[PDB]
Amino acid sequence: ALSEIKSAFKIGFYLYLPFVVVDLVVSSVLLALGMMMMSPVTISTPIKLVLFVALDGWTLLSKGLILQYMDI
Amino acid sequence: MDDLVFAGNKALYLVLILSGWPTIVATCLFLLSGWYGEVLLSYGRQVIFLALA
Amino acid sequence: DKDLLKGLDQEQANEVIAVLQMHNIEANKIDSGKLGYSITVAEPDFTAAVYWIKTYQLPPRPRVEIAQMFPADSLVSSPRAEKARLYSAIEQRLEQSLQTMEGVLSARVHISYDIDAGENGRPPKPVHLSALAVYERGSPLAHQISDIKRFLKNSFADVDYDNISVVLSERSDAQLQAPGTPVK
Amino acid sequence: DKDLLKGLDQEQANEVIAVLQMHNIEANKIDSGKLGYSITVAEPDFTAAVYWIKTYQLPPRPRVEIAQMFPADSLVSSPRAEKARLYSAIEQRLEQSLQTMEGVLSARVHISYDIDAGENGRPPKPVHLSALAVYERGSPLAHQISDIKRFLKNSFADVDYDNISVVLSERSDAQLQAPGTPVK
Amino acid sequence: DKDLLKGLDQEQANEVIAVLQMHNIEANKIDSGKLGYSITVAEPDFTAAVYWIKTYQLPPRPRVEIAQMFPADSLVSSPRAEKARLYSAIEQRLEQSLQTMEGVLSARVHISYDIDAGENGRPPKPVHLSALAVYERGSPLAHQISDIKRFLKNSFADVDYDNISVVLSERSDAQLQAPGTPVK
Amino acid sequence: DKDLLKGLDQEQANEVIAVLQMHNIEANKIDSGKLGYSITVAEPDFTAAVYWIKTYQLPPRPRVEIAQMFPADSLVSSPRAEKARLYSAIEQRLEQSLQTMEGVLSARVHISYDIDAGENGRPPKPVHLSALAVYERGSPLAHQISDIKRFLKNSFADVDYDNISVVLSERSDAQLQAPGTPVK
Amino acid sequence: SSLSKHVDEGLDGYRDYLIKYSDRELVQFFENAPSIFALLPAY
Repeated sequence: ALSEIKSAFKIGFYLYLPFVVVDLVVSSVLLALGMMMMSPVTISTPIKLVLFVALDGWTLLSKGLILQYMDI
Repeated sequence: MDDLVFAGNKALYLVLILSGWPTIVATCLFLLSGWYGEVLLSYGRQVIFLALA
Repeated sequence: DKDLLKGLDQEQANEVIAVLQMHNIEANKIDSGKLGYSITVAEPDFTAAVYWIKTYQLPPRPRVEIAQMFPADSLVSSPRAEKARLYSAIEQRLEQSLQTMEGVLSARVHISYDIDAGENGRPPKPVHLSALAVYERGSPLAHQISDIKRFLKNSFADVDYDNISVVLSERSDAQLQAPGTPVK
Repeated sequence: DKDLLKGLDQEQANEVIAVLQMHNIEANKIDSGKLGYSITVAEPDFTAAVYWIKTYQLPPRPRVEIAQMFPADSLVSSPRAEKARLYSAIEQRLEQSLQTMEGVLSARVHISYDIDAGENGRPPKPVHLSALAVYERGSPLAHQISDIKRFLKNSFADVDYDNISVVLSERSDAQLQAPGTPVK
Repeated sequence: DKDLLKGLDQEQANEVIAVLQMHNIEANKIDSGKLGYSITVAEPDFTAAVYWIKTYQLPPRPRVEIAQMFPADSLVSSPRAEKARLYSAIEQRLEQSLQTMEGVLSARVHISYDIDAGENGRPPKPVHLSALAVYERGSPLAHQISDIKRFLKNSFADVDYDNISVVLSERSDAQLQAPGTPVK
Repeated sequence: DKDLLKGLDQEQANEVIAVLQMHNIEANKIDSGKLGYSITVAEPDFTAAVYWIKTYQLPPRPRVEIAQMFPADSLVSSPRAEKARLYSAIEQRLEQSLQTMEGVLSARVHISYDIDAGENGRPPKPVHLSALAVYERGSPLAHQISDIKRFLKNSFADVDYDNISVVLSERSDAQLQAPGTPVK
Repeated sequence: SSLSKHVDEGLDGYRDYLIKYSDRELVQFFENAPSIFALLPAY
């Protein structure tokens, strides 16, 4: 269970990394315009979940975690 | 931890390239709309191959 | 000097002249600088020259490859579109290696395309190759189908000898003499 | 000297003249610089040449391809618009390789399209081919079914010998003599 | 002096001259500065030189590699593009290492590529190789097929002795005498 | 007075001359400034020299290393690219260390590349090596294969004597006399 | 499994429902490694 929580926090950090870049590419263009008071969370959240459905990661994670144990 | 280092520095490399390219350009949005979704979708396509395998 | 085709290029006009000279009419390639080339025939040979243009479908289209439909500058590159360029550079390289044999003048190689084998739950199918070739006159072209069938076999993952199909042939009779001017 | 067509293309005017010259009427191709060519015919031949324009549906439309309905410059490409641009270039490369055989002048291949098997869980089905060819006359065109069928059978993953349909024919009689001027 | 080709490269002109001099027609190579090279022949050798241009498919295309489709200056490279760029430099290095043997004048080496490597959960398959070679004449080219197989076997992880196919041959007869100008 | 190649490099032009002088024809290494070298041959020795250019595939291409596809000048690099950049420097260091033996004039070493088996739970396979060499004549080259395998065995992790293959050969005959100018 | 052979026909109305709205690239995937336990993680 100790090596399983370590591997789950490593895979869970891997997923975390792309979105972080997705956030600052919204706040960069919003600071490039004159919308410094507008919060970026209403524009970053639409392009956070089209990156997840075009990549359709609900099937990619579910097939990969089965393929780490089982075999076909 | 080398795949933790490579994936942890490709993110900072893409922030410098993508968020910093219309800084030097603006110092036109339809030509920059199709470029960002190609790189973010390919970096997410690579990080699962480094994650689940 | 009635013109029938103009604005062609270097590789198309050298095909139209090589076709018309086979049927006893002579042509004239005239350069025009930036406007390409032009081809003129004589007035007695004009009626037949339009007939062999319509029959042989001249001028030829440029040859197509699968890698041109998926260009590298398309910065969004699917895994569906990366194996189509990997197949299309293998079938462009196997036919460049078939022409360096003993007697081969031209060749063409086709590979079966499977692209969706990575996203479904099914295993991928076998690979099917097919090849055409043209040999020199005087060659034993019956025993030379086992060298192409042996060279093509273990260049992929696992193909059989009944999954390769080689249809080869000899070249035509050579054209050497001049067509001759229409005397009037 | 009554014109009947103008503004035509280079390959369109060669298809109008080769149709009119087959039926004993002669036409004049006149270039106009930027506004294309133009075809004029004589006054006793104007009634016949209008009838063959109506009958043969001239001038010819440009030939259509399936890869033109899905242009590659679009920002969003479906799996359907990528599978159709793949098959629409395999279909052109196969008919470009059929013309380099020993005796073929023109050819046309048709690949069966499969679209709605990828988005849902339905499995794909067997792919069907179809062909047309024009052979040089004096050739035994009954024995050449098996060479085209053998070449097409190994260019895809799973085809049968009764899933390939080849319909071919010999070419027409040659038109070599001039039409002739209408005297009065 | 009729003009056959113009605008060629440097090594595109040495192939056309070496082909035309094999068939008793003499060509002249003329440099034109920035616009490339040009090749002119005599007048009675024209209708015989366009036939060998159409037959031998001259001018030569540049030889294609698998590493040209996947450029290194992309922003992100897939694990498929890194293994295709690996295997293309391995078969480019094994081809240059085969030319330094005792007797080999030229060679070509093909490796089987893995395309669906990581997208399945399946382990990769065995590796197949193939090779072609051209030897100096006077050599026993049946015993020299057992040295290239020994050299190519343990240059990879695990290939068998029946997954390698070597097809090699001796070179053609030497052309050392001048063609000759056509007296008229 | 007639030119074969121009715009060459230094090592290219120093190898076309060494090939032409083997076959009783002589050339000239004419410098041109910053435009690179150029090679001219005499008029009776022009027809044979184009034949040996086409046969030996001259000018020589630059030698390819595996470290050139994964450059070190990039900012972020994959572990697959760092492994393929490491094995391509051990592959060159063992080649430069083989030239310091007693008698070796040139040598080449190939290493079995394994990059995709390091990530999964399957262990990496045993590594294979293969080498070529050219010895000075008068040497007993049957006994000198046992120390090349002894030097190459325990310079890696775990190889056997069956995974190393050495194919070596003596150097050719010396070329010391001048070719001779074509007298007329 | 005798009177447990009554319920496998009772769940047929739920089983024709769990095929129409699930993909058959995930239906067989949790089988070859239609069952009632092999379609709920895919639906």
